[PDB]
Amino acid sequence: DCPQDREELGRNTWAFLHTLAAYYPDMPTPEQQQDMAQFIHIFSKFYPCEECAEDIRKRIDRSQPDTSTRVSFSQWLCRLHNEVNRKLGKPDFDCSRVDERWRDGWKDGSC
Amino acid sequence: DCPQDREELGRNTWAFLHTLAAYYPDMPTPEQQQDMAQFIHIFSKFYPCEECAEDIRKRIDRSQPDTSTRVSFSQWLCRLHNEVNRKLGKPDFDCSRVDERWRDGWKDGSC
Ligand SMILES: Cc1cc2nc3c(=O)[nH]c(=O)nc-3n(C[C@H](O)[C@H](O)[C@H](O)COP(=O)(O)OP(=O)(O)OC[C@H]3O[C@@H](n4cnc5c(N)ncnc54)[C@H](O)[C@@H]3O)c2cc1C
Ligand SMILES: Cc1cc2nc3c(=O)[nH]c(=O)nc-3n(C[C@H](O)[C@H](O)[C@H](O)COP(=O)(O)OP(=O)(O)OC[C@H]3O[C@@H](n4cnc5c(N)ncnc54)[C@H](O)[C@@H]3O)c2cc1C
Ligand SMILES: [Cl-]
Ligand SMILES: [Cl-]
Ligand SMILES: [Cl-]
Ligand SMILES: [Cl-]
Ligand SMILES: [Cl-]
Ligand SMILES: [Cl-]
Ligand SMILES: [Cl-]
Repeated sequence: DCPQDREELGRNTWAFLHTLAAYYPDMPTPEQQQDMAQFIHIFSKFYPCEECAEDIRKRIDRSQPDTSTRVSFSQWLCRLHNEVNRKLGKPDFDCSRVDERWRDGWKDGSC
Repeated sequence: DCPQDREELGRNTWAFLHTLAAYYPDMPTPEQQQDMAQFIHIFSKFYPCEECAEDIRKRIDRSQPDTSTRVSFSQWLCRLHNEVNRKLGKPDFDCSRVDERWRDGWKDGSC
């Protein structure tokens, strides 16, 4: 029950974000497409990451969040997460398995 | 390595939000204040737990977040979380310990 260090807050935040995207509507209205985009932009301005190698502010303004659909948003967030993985020497996550991981459970039934 | 259940998603999101508030500026600009207000508003529309989001939307529309300062916002978020605690039968968190819990660590160097 101590303050989150970078690693712990990261783990909290990916879990929240990927779950957010997993339950985002398959067919979002324009207003929802715009709320989610805006949400991700505001997130980029406030996420605590002092002296982080990933400049997420700049990253979110260059490769803008694609909030057209659940799968678009899901895949965009997965690519973002993989950019952070690369800088940190963590292996690439296979983005095609994003639903198994965060919504449905691995096909092997272990969830 | 499996999808978040309601309890897991919850633990991660609070950690993320209290930490977000803990690193919010002491004297934020009018634009930061408005951004954070909007962030929370959109959050309440999209939080993946359906029952949970309808619940917090109605609590947030009742008392909008005070994003005036790190203190106001952190405390506001503490009070919001204590409402969910009460509904769920969990103990009250002493909001005077919030800075210690999510920012500075316990005054006794326990962290
Ligand atoms: C926006 C953001 C920026 C960050 N920037 C930095 C930084 O610059 N420097 C730094 O040191 N730390 C940064 N962090 C924290 C860091 O990314 C990790 O969270 C932390 O290092 C813990 O790593 P981990 O090995 O526990 O797994 P995490 O990266 O936290 O991943 C947790 C789980 O998500 C799943 N996962 C992994 N990759 C993907 C993917 N591509 N798509 C979907 N699911 C995936 C895996 O199952 C993994 O176990 C950042 C975190 C966030 C949210
Ligand atoms: C916005 C939101 C709405 C939710 N709505 C529901 C719902 O309607 N129904 C439901 O069943 N679950 C809901 N949840 C999930 C639920 O609140 C808990 O997260 C979950 O039950 C796990 O609780 P926990 O005992 O592990 O501790 P959590 O409540 O998840 O808290 C995690 C840690 O935060 C610290 N903490 C506790 N209270 C405070 C506080 N008030 N201020 C600062 N720090 C604190 C404590 O150290 C605690 O160990 C919601 C979660 C969120 C984020
Ligand atoms: Cl509009
Ligand atoms: Cl809107
Ligand atoms: Cl922005
Ligand atoms: Cl901006
Ligand atoms: Cl910006
Ligand atoms: Cl911008
Ligand atoms: Cl977890």
